[PDB]
Amino acid sequence: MQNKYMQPIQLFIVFEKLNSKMWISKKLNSNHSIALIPSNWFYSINLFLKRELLFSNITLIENSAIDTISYNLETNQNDLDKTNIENYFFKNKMLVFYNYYNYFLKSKLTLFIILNNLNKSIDSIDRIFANANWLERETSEMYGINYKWKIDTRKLLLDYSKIENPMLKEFQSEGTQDAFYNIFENQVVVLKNETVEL
Amino acid sequence: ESPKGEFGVSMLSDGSNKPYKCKVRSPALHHLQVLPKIGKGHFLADLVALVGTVDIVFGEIDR
Amino acid sequence: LFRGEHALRRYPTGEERCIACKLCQSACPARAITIETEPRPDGSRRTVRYDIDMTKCIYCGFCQEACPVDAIVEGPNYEQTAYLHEDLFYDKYKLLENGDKWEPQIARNIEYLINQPL
Amino acid sequence: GLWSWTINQMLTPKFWVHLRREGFIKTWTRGHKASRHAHYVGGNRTDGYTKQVGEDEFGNRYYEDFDVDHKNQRRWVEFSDYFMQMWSNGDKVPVGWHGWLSHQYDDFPTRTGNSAFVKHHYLKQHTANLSNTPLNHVPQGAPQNLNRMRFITAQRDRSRAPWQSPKGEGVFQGKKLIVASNSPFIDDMSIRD
Amino acid sequence: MRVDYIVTPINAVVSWARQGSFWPLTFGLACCAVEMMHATVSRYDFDRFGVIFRATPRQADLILVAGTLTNKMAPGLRRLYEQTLDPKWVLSMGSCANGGGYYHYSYSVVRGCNRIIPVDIYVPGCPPTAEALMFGVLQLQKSLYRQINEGEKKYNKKDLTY
Amino acid sequence: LNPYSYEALKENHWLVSDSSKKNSEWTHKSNAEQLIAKVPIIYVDSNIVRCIGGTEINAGHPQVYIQLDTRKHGTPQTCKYCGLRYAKKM
Amino acid sequence: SVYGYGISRYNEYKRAVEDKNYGPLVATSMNRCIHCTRCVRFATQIAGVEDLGKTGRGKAAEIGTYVEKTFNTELSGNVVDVCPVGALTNAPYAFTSRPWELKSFYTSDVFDTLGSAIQVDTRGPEIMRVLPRIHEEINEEWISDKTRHAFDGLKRQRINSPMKRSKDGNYEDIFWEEAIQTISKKCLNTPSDQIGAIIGEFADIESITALKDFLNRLDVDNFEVRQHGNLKVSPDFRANYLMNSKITGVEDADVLLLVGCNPRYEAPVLNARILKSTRKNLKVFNI
Amino acid sequence: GSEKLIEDRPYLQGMPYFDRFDYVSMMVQEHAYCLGIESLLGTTNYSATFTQIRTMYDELTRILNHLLAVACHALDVGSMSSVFWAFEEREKLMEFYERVCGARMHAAFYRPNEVNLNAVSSFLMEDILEFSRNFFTTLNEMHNVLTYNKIWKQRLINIGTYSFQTCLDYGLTGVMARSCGLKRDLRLSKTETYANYYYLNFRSYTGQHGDCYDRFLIRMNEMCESLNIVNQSINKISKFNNIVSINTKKNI
Amino acid sequence: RSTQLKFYDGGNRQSISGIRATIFGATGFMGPYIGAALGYIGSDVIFPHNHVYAYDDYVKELKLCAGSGQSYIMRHFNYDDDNMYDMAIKNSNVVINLVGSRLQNKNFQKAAYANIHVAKKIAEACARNPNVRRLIHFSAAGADTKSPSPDLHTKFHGEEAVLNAFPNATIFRPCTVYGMQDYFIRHWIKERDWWYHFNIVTDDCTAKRQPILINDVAQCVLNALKLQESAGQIYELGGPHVYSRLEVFEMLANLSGRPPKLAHIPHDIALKITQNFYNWEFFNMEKVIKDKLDLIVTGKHKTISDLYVQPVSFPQGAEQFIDDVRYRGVETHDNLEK
Amino acid sequence: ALDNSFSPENIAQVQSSIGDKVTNIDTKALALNHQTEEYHKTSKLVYPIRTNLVVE
Amino acid sequence: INFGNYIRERNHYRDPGLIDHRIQLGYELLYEAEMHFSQHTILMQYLSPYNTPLSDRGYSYLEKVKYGNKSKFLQGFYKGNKPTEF
Ligand SMILES: NC(=O)C1=CN([C@@H]2O[C@H](COP(=O)(O)OP(=O)(O)OC[C@H]3O[C@@H](n4cnc5c(N)ncnc54)[C@H](OP(=O)(O)O)[C@@H]3O)[C@@H](O)[C@H]2O)C=CC1
Ligand code: SF4
Ligand code: SF4
Ligand code: SF4
Ligand code: SF4
Ligand code: SF4
Ligand SMILES: [Zn+2]
Ligand SMILES: [Zn+2]
Repeated sequence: MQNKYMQPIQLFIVFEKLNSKMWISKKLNSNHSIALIPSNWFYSINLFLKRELLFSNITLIENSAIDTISYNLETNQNDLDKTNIENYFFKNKMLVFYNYYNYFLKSKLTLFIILNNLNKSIDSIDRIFANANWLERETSEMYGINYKWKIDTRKLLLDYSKIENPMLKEFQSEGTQDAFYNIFENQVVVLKNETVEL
Repeated sequence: ESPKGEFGVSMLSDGSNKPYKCKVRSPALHHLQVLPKIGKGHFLADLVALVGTVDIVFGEIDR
Repeated sequence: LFRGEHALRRYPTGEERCIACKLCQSACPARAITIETEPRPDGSRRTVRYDIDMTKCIYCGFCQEACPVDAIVEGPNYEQTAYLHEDLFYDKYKLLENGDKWEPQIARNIEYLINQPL
Repeated sequence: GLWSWTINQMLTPKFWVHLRREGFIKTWTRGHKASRHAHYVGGNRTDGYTKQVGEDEFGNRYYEDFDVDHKNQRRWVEFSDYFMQMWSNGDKVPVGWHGWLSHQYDDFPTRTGNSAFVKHHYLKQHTANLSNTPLNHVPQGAPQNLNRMRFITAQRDRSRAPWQSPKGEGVFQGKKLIVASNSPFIDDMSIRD
Repeated sequence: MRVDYIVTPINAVVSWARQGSFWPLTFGLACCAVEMMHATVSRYDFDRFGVIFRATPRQADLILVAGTLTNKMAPGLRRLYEQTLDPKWVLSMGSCANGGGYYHYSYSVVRGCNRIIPVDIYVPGCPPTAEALMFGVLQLQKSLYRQINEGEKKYNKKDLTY
Repeated sequence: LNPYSYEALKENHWLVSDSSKKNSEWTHKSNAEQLIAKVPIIYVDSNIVRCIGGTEINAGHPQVYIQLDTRKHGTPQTCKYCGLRYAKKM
Repeated sequence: SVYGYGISRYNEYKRAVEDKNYGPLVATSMNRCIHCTRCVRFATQIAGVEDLGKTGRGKAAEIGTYVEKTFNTELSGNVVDVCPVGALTNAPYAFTSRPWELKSFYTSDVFDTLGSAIQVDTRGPEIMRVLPRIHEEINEEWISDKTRHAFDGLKRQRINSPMKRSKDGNYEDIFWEEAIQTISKKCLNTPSDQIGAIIGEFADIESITALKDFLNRLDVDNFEVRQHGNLKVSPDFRANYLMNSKITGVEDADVLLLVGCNPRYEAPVLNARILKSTRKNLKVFNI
Repeated sequence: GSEKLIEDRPYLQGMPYFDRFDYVSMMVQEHAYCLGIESLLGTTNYSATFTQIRTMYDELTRILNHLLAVACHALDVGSMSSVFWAFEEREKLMEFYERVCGARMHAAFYRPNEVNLNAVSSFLMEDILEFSRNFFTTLNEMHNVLTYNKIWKQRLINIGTYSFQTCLDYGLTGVMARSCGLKRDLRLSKTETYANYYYLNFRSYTGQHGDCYDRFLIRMNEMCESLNIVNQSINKISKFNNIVSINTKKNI
Repeated sequence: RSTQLKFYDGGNRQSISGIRATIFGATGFMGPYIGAALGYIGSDVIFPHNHVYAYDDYVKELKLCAGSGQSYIMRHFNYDDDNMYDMAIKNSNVVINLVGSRLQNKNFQKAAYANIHVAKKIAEACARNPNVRRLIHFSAAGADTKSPSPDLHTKFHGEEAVLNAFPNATIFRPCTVYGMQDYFIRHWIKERDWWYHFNIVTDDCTAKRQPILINDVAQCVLNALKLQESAGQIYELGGPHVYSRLEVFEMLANLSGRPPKLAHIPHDIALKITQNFYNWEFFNMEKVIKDKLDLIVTGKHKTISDLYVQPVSFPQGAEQFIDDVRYRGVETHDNLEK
Repeated sequence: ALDNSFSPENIAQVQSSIGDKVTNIDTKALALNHQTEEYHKTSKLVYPIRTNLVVE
Repeated sequence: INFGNYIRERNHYRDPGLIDHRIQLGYELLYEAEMHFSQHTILMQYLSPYNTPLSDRGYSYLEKVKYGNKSKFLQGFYKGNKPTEF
C-alpha cells in the first residue's frame, strides 16, 4: 500500500516440497512479510537464503520463542477465522521465530517454526549467521530449546550452578531460591525463598 | 533508530490488559558479540579503546 | 513537577483527602503500596493501613497521577537519606507528618499545575 | 578560619559599609556562614553588599545576587550554625525557602503581610533529617518499638483471634466449666418482655 | 586516666584526616552509576570535600553500591567488601541496592545488598539525584567524624573518661 | 446510651459508635475525625447542594450533589468525599 | 468503556436521592440507581416478599420501600448481586477490598445440609467474601444469608494450640507430644466398655473414618453417650435416611407434605425452589 | 528478568522497564514501546506528532547519548578532562527532562495515546535554542583536543577495521553500520520512518574506512545534525509572520 | 514460672520461628555465631552493646544475623542502669548472656564487673519480667573459686549469682572454642607470623585442652532451647578428645606443614613482665596464667552428649582454617595450578 | 474550603471555624466574588533586571 | 557417590534428546566448577550427602533419640509445616 511490495515467493519456488503460508499486516511495517516454515527444512532454507542472489545481502535481526501451550484469547473470541496466524498458536507446544532484513529488496522477513516434540529439538543456524550464537544461546536457556549442531551451547545470561527455564509459563517470576550470606561458612549460599505478596 | 542502533520490540498480545510476550531487540548485544571478532590480535589498550568505540550499555544487553 | 519524597495531604479543614480507593495501589509498577481499609466509626471510608516501601519505589509518580483527590503526592524533598533499612518503611504516621510539614510548598506547586490547563 | 575577608576583599567600600552598619562579628562570620568563593563574601559587587531577600525560622539568611559569573549561583543561604567545616548540610532549609532556593518559583515566605503560601492550623514545623538520632522513624512492629506487641497482636487478630481460655479457679457443674459470655452484643430477645 | 589526656585530642586529628580524604571505590552497576558519575563532575565537586575515586579496594575507604545486585554478582560483592582495608564504610545508593527495587519480584536479583554485606547508610531514590548523593556522602562523613568519640566512657569525679 | 444497643446501631449505619472519637488515632492512625467534627453544619437555602471540596475544579474532589429534601425535615447530610455536613435552612 | 462514546457533554445539576436504611446486611447509595427494576423483580419473584417497589413519576421516582422498613429476609444479600450498580452493596463487605486484589476458590457450604456451591474470595491469609455459584441442581444461583456472611465466625474464638485443664479449671498450653501421650495412656488404661465418642455437626468423611477405625481397633462400637436426641434411623440402606427424590423433586411432585419441617429456616434456597414450583401447580400441606 | 516482569504487569506498568533498558538514552526506549502498543491498537499519536515533542526529545537524548559515549571513550583512551565538559552540557538536557516530567533520567514521559500538553511551554524552547547555541561552542572545545591530535589518530586509526560483509554477518546497525559504509537510517527510510522525521531536512554520514576514527567523527557530526533537527522542529512550531499596518508597512 | 518455649525451626531467614531473643556481649567471637543460629530460622534478635569504636566490624556485622525488621542493635548501653536492662528484654522470651572478662583485661575489679555485676543485672531483669522463659548464661569450663586466674574465679561467682537470681537459667561452660576469628588458631598463626622463628611458650605445655568448634556451640544452644529439661542445669561443652598443649602444637604443625619451634621463657619472668607492663590481645597475664591450667570436662555436671550433639574431632575440624598458611615446599607441577 | 456558589456568610463561618486568620474575607468583599469566574492573580517582573544593594 | 546418587535420581529418563541436553548442561557446570567461575558454597550442593552430616562440623541427633521408632508421618506431625505464631 502506497509502496512497492512483493512476496518472497521464490523461496517456495526453489523448495518445491513445502507448503506456502504467508501474511502481511498493517500492525507491521508495509515491507514486512511473515511466513510459516517446517522445522525439518530450516537449515537448508537458511543455506539458500545466505547465498542466493537478492537474498545474499541479508542480516539476521532477531530470534526468540513463544510458549503457546497457555495461549488463550481473552476478548473477542468470536472474531477468529481460519486465516488468522494466531490460529496456529493452539495445541502447539512451542513456537520459534526469526526476523531478517534484506538490503537489496529492502524487506523484513519473519519465519515461524512450530515445535511439537516434547524435547524441543531444532537445528541451529549459527554456522550460517554469526548473529545466531548469542541469540540462540539465550533462547535455549530461557525456553529449554535444544539446539542441534550449535557452535556454543553454554549458558549466556543465567546464574552459575543452576538449571532452569524462567521464561516458561509454569515458572513463577520470583524463582525458587534466594541468595544470602552465611555466617557459619563466611560465604554466600542459596536457600529456598519466602517472599512477600501484594 | 536509537543512538546505539536499531532498537526493536516484538510483542504478541492475547486480548487482555497484559502482554502475552514482549521481546526486546537491542543492538548493544550484537555489538558486544562482534567485539571479539574485531579485537583479536590487538593489544590490551586497543581492546579498551574498542570497548569504548562500541557504545554498549549492559542494562540493554542483559535486561 | 519534581518527584521527591511521598506525602499524604489534608483538606483545609484537616480532613484526610484519601478515601481508600486503592487506585494508587494498583497503579504502582513496583508494588510498593499496601493499603487496608475499614469503615471509620463516623461512617467515612478511610485506610487503617497505608504504607509504602521506599526501597521498592521507583519514584515514577504513577500513584500521584492516579489519585483522584490529590491525596498522595511526591514532594520536593530529596534529603531523605536513612541509616537503617527500617527507616525507609513508611507508614501512615510518616506520610501524614510529611504532608503536614511540606504542605505550603506542595500547595503552591499544585496550584500552579492546576492553573496551567485553565 | 583566618582571613574570612581577604586583604584584597577588604579596603572595598562594601566591606567598610558592612562593618560600619552590621559590626565586626557579624561581618567577619559572613565568610564562615557561607564558603562559596573568596571574592563572593557579602556579594560579588564592590560598591555595596547584597541585601538579604529574607530570613528563616532558624536564623538562616537568604540572599540573591544577579552579578555572579555563572547563572546557577544567583541565590544562596548563610546558616546560623557554622561550627565546623563540613557541618551544615542541605536538610536545614525549610519548606518555602527550599523551593525558592531550588529556583522552583520566585516566591519566598514572609513573616507578616500578604503571603504566597498557605498557613493552615494543622501545619507542623520543618525538621531536619532525624536519622541516626533517638527520634528516627520506627515501624510499629519493629524490635526497636517497645509497644510492638499491640501492633502484632492486632494484625494476628484481624483474621485469627484466639479463644481466651479460662484461668485460675473456676465454677464447675459436673465437668462443664462455667464462665460469663464474652459477647459485647445484647441478647435482647431474652430481656425484651 | 592520664592516657586520655593524650588520646582524646589526638582522636580528633585522626577523625578529621579520615573525614578530609574519604576515597570511595570506583565501582558502578546500572544507572545509579551514571548518576554517581554526574555527582563526581564539576557541577557537584566531591573533590571539594576531599572525595576522590580509587580503582582498587586496597586503597579505598568507602564502598558505594550503586546499582542492581544479581545472584551472579553477590559472591563478587562479598569478596570486594572483604578485600577493602579497614576501617571501611558502605553506602547503599538507589532502590535496587537498598531493597529489591523495581526488580524485587524477580528470580535473579538479590532483595537488597544488606543481605550480603553490612550497610552504613541508604540513599533512597531511583536514581537519587546528585544533590541527594552528595547529601548522603556528607552525612556519612559527619557521622564517621563523630563516630570515634560518642561518649561511651564514663566520667569519674575528676571529669576524666576511662 | 449503649453503643451496642439496637437504637445506637440503627442510627449509626449499623456500626459501633465512638462519641469520644479518640479510637481513630490508633485504628486509623490520625486525628481527622476530631478535626472534621470541629466543623459546624452549613445551612443551604435550596433543596440540593453541590460539593467539590474547594474553590475550583481539580482542587478538591469530583462534583457531587447532595439532597437536602429529607423524609425528616432538616436532617443534615454528609459529603462522602469530604466530611462537611449540610442541612436545608429551616 | 467498550460501547459508549467515551466523553460527556451534560453540564447541569444531577438529581440527588436520600439514602434509605435496609438493615445491617444491605447498604444503600441510591444516587447510583438506574431504575432497572432487577431488585423489585427479584424480591417479588424469587424471595417471595412484597416490600420493594417504585414510587413516584418521571425523573424524581425512587426505588425502594415507601416507609422506613428493613429488608429483613433470608436470601436478602442476594439482591446485592442482582443490582448492577453500587446502589445496593454488601454492608459487611464495605470498603474493605477491591476486585483485582482477590483470589477465588470453588467449594461447598456446610452451614446447611444443602451443599451450596460457593466461591470464596481471599486476600493473603484473610478470607474476604463468599459468593454463590451456578449448579442448577443445588441452590440454582442463590445462597442464604448464613452461608454468605457467617464465615467471619472463623476469625475469632479460635483454638490455636493443644491445651490441658487442671482440677481447679486452669487451662495451660502444651505440646502435641504431651497431649497425645496423655490420651494414649488413657486409652491403654481405660476398659473397652468405658470408652465413648460424640460425632460433631461439622465432621467430614475422613475424620469419621479415622475415628471409627481407631475405636474399632480399641474394640469400641459405641459412638454416642447422649441419652436423648438420637436419630432413630437404621444405616442399613442408603434410602433409609436420604432425600430419595433429590432437591429437584419439588419440581416433579404435585403434592408435598411437610412433617415437622420448616424449609424457610432449614433450607432457604430449597424454600425458594418450592415457591417457584407452587407457582406452577404444587400443593403444600403441613403437619 | 525484565521481560518476565513486563509479561506479569499491565501495559503501562512495564513501560518504565524500558527506561532501564539503555539508561543512557531513555525516551527512545519509551518511544519504541509506545509505537508497538499503538501498532497493536491500530492508531497513531496525533497529539505528539503535531507538537513535535517526540522528534525533539529523541534528538535531545541522541545528543545526550553521543556526549556520554564520546567522553567515556576519550577517558578510556587517556584524555581525562573531556569527560568534565560533556557531563556539564548533558546536565542542561537533564534539566530539560526535569522541566517536562520531574525526573532527570527515567522520564516515563511517552504514553501510548496521551500527551501531557500542559507540560510543554514556550519558555522551554527558547532555553533549548540557547543550549544549542552554546553546545556548538562546547563541541568545538572537545573538537580541538581530539580530532587533529597525533596521539588520538595513532590510537584510533585502522583499529577495529571491518567491511560490510562482517557488518551484515554480525547484525551491526546504527553508527557502526554507517561506518562500515552501509546507508541505513530508519528515520530516512520510506516504509520505516516515524514521528515527523520523513518531512524534515537533515544529513546522515557514512564512513569509508570502517574504523574507530570514522565512528568518532560520525558521532560528532550526528550531534551537530541533532542540533539542526531540533532547530527545525522549533521552527515548525513557531509563528514568525505578524500583522502589519495597512499604511507604512509597520508591525502591530 | 513457665519454662515452655514453643517455636518453629523448619523455616528460613524470612520465616517466623516464634523466638524473640536478646543477646548480651555479642561484640566478641561467640556473638555473630549465636545470633546467626537464632536469626537464621526467623527469630528477632536484639544486640545491646557499648563498643569503643562504633565503626568496627564487630558491631556492623551483627546486623547480618537476621533480616531487615528482625535484627536490632541497641547502642550506648549503660550496663549500670536498671531501666535499660528492662528495656532490652521487654519483649524477649529468650535471653543469652555472652558478657565476660576480655583477654586483655588484667584488673580484678573490671573482671568482677564483667563476670558478676553484669550477669547479676541481667538475671535480675529476667526475674522481674514474667515473659522470659529461658536464659542461657555462658561460663568457663575451668571456672573455680580458687583459680589463680581472676577470670575463672569471677566466672564461678557469676554462676552462683545467676543461679541465685534466676533459678531457671542454663549455664554453659565451653572448654575452648576455635574458628575463623578465635584466640586459639588465629593467635597461633599470628604469633608464628610475627615471631617468624618460634612460638613463645612459658611452661612445659602439659596443660590439657578439649577444643570444640564454634559451629557446635550454636547447635548446643539450639538443642538446649529445644529441651525443656535443661532449664536449671549446668553443661560443660568440649570436644571428643583431650590433648595437652604440646600435642595441640604438634597437631597444628602437622596439619599445615610448618615445622614447630617452641622457645621457652621461665614462668616468673613472663608473669612479672605481664604484671608490670601494658597488656593487649597478644601480650597479657591471662595467657601466662591459663597456660598452666586444665580446661577440660571434669564430669561433675552434664556434658555435650546430654544435649544430643556429636562434636567434630579437632584434627578434622581445624584443617580448613589453616589452608592459606600451608607450608609451600616441594610440590608437583600440577599443584602450580590453583 | 468553599467555592463562590456558597453564600458569603457560610464561607466566613467555615473559615472562622477552621481558624483561618490569613486571607481575611468580608461579606462585602465575598459578595462581589460570589458567582464569578476570574483568572488567578498575577504579578510583574519589571525591567531593568539588577541586584538590590545596600550602601550608605 | 553423592553425584552418583544425583544421576541415579535421574535414571528414569527415556528421551535421548533430553539426555543430550542434560549432558551439555553437566559439562558446562563441571567446566564452571573447575575454573573458579562458581562459589564453593554454591557448587557443593551437588556433592553434599543426602542423609548424612558433613564431615567438617558436628551434628545434632536430638530428633533421632526422641522420635526413635516413630514412623515418618509421626515425625512430620510433631514438627509442623508452618509457623505457629501466625
Ligand atoms: N571463646 C572461648 O574460648 C571461650 C569463651 N568463654 C566465655 O564465653 C563468653 C563469650 O565468649 P567470647 O565472645 O569469645 O569472648 P570475648 O572476650 O571475645 O567477648 C566478651 C564480650 O563481653 C563484653 N564485655 C567485656 N567486658 C565488659 C564490661 N566490663 N562491660 C560490658 N561488656 C563487657 C565485650 O564487649 P566490649 O569489650 O566491646 O565492651 C564482648 O562483647 C565470655 O564470657 C568468655 O569468657 C568460655 C569458654 C571458652
Ligand atoms: S490513590 Fe489516592 S484516594 Fe486512592 S487509595 Fe490511594 S491515596 Fe487513597
Ligand atoms: S512513585 Fe511510582 S513506584 Fe513509587 S509508590 Fe508511586 S506508583 Fe509506586
Ligand atoms: S535504584 Fe533505579 S535508577 Fe538506581 S541504579 Fe537501580 S534501576 Fe537505576
Ligand atoms: S438493582 Fe439497583 S439500579 Fe436496579 S432497581 Fe435496584 S437499587 Fe435500582
Ligand atoms: S463503579 Fe459503577 S455504580 Fe459505582 S459509581 Fe462507578 S460506574 Fe456507577
Ligand atoms: Zn465534599
Ligand atoms: Zn571469692
